[PDB]
Amino acid sequence: RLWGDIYFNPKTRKFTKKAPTSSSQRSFVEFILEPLYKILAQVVGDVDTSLPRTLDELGIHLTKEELKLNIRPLLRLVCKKFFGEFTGFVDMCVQHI
Amino acid sequence: TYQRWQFTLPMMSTLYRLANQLLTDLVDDNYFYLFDLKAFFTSKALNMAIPGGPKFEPLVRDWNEFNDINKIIIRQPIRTEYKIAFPYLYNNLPHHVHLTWYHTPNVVFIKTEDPDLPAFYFDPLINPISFELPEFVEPFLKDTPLYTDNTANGIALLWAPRPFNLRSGRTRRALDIPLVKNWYREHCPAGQPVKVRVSYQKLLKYYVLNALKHRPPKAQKKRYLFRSFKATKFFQSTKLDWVEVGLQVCRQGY
Amino acid sequence: VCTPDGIVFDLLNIVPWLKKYGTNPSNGEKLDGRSLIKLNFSKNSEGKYHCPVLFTVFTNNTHIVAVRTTGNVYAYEAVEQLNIKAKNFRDLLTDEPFSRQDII
Amino acid sequence: MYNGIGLPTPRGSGTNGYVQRNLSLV
Amino acid sequence: GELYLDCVMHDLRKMYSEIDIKVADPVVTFCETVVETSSLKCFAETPNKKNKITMIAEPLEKGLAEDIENEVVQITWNRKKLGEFFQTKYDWDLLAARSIWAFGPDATGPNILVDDTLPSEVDKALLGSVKDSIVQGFQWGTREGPLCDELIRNVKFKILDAVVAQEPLHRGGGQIIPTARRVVYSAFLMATPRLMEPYYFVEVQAPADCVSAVYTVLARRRGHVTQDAPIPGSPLYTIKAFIPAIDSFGFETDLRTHTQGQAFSLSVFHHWQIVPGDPLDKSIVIRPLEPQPAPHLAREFMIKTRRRKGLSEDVSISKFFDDPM
Amino acid sequence: DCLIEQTHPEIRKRYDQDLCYTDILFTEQERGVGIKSTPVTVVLPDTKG
Amino acid sequence: KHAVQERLAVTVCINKIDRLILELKLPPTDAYYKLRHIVDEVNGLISMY
Repeated sequence: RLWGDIYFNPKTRKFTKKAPTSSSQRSFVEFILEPLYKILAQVVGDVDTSLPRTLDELGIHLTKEELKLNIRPLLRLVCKKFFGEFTGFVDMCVQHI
Repeated sequence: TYQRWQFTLPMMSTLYRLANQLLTDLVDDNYFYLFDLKAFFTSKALNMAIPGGPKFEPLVRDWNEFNDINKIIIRQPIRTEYKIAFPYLYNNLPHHVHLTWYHTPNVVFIKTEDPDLPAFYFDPLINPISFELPEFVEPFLKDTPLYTDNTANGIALLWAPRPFNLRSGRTRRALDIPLVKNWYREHCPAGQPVKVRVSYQKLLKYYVLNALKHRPPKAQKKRYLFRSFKATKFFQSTKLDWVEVGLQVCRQGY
Repeated sequence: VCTPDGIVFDLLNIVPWLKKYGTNPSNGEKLDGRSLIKLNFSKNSEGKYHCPVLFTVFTNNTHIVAVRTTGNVYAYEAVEQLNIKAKNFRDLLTDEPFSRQDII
Repeated sequence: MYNGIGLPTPRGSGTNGYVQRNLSLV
Repeated sequence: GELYLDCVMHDLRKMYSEIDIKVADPVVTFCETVVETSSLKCFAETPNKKNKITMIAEPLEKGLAEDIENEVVQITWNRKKLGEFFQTKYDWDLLAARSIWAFGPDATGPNILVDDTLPSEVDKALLGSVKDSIVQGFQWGTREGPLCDELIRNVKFKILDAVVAQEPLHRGGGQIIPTARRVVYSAFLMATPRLMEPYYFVEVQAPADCVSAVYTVLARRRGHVTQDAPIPGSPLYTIKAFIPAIDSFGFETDLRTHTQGQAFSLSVFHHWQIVPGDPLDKSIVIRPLEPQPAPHLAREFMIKTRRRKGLSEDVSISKFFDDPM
Repeated sequence: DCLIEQTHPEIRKRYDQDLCYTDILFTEQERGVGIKSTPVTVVLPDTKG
Repeated sequence: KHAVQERLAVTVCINKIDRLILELKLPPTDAYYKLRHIVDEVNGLISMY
């Protein structure tokens, strides 16, 4: 249900192919891109203020020396801790190759 | 001791904004296509001169069929730039030649003039494109906003020139920060007079010679002259105005 | 006329030379005049030397081969492509058969 | 020495070594 | 390409040898075609003065050479299937569709060898014996090429006529093959021949303000622009063009130089095309170091290539005719 | 490079420039462009494990 | 075209998605539209060949 013109109705808790309101977000946008835009924006914009709160909310823990990295190594580190191993690639290659 | 610093990101954006008169407006490297160090090294080794670039002393200092002129199809001339770019193809004898970086993909980064726009915005420079879940689950990071006030600035610092691109570092010596090195590492602007145009070439020349001749520092037994002086009873120590000390230096030399 | 070794040169100059000196100019070794093999070079319509079968005009760069028994001269391409591949050893202009020793 | 024209060094030539293209070519 | 050969020269000088190696300037390979059908019948007769072959030459249909190359049609097929293909796509005659002997130079080469002698075709008890001999001659001719010792592209040779000598020992096979390549060359030269040079396909991406400069650079190099387009969702445009391969040397260097590193291009081989001239025009004066006008490129390429291989100076349309003296 | 990093625990990127692990030539490292194809053989897990 | 004609299975990976967020700075909906455009154009190229 996470691609295409499907949408989400949060009162029904169910995926509709018709948009619940006029101003609504597709499922891919609301479940995949939106947290991705929020992860990268909290990292590059708010490493000092509110990256600790966001890393708590995702469950990721970083040491004190890791938070002292510059933005590009820090972002690579946070995304390695969030996405983990590249199993989606391996699934894609197992199922279809 | 003043040896290490670490700054927050509003500090870095304020400093980056206040320093922009001295800084470059390039985001990627492709501006220096045949104007990088490696091009200048190759050019020096082949005794050829890129039109804006420095000129050096040459490094190297029969009837034949292979060189004959009846066999040549002169379609375009071979410029000197081509011989810098593909040095093994267009040169007989390339000695001490460096291969240059081929290409880096274009940074399509979009500057924001006005802060009242959202951070994530479709700029008019961009060409237009054209089963049940539990009640507890939500999208990840549903509480947090998409962007803050700091977001456009924080993205702006990713594509900034050094030392702006960092959060922390070691303090540097004041003299060791030239502040104009980037101005002569670019092309001389158009329409400038001859003396200024030549000036640019000489500054690049010295830049290329320091980069060639560099060998890494020899690990030696350091000695400290002033610590030896302060260990004696003959040297006392104090705190003075710079002008006061300067006057003393002038008087003592006399 | 050609020597068996492969040196080609004119009759009118060699014959008095053999009478005066028993030998051949190219080498120290002496050569009996009978051993000289006559060579025949075909002409184009314009008058240049060509390979009789391939019609290629002879140049200082072309590869030129003669058959000892018959004396005709072909571009090495024709001899190769025809005789070394197709395992006949007949001459191309005449059916005279030649052995591989003869090719020079 | 750009485009295979000019002195490899102007030093000891007695001149500055400035080179321009011939304007009277046809 | 330039980058490819730069890497090859790097390896050849530094790792696979220790040698100083001189390199010539780059040049391209050419091909040879005709634009017309041959004005005369072209006959050639063997040494044993009895067997005589006559051909003509004519230019193929335009999708067809591509079709043989892409291998949508194959010699492998049985004859009726082959006939069906030609009939179905190129409005081709049935008698013509029966007539196809092979393709040249290789099994999938863009040339066709065609029979066109119906009343003596019932000499197939004999002419079939000189099938393979003739076909080797065809292949050898279409690999060599009289005009510039290069491949012949996109032509069809028709045997109008045959006279054979019914003793197998008398004709042999070693004498039909050179006679075959000599008719091939005569038929080629009598149809008015042309040279073909490769054309590269070039895709550039650039900012908007540099696009005009791309138009400039191509214009100095006989290139022209197929398509000019923005890229959806990016601030960059894409220009697509064709350029001859001989004009491509240093093309990307000049393109990045004239646009401050912003334009970048990649070039790849796309198709063959006709060099603008009559290659056999003896009136044409070629001074040795100047560039040439567009009227006489073909002459100047042909001539210079024959020097470079070391071939003969001169070719005339009657070169391979048999001598009536 | 990402995959190798994941599989080999001690081989890491240098924080500022990337290792191009699979470019193993001094020419590809200087010139910045892939020239020659390079094989890797690794063992990877899926979502199941 | 070359992979299809050499008879192989094809799977696609759309790399460098940070360029959408950290360079072009597109709103997430327009990121969706651009990704959808790319997957459509690959489908069109395959159905051509």
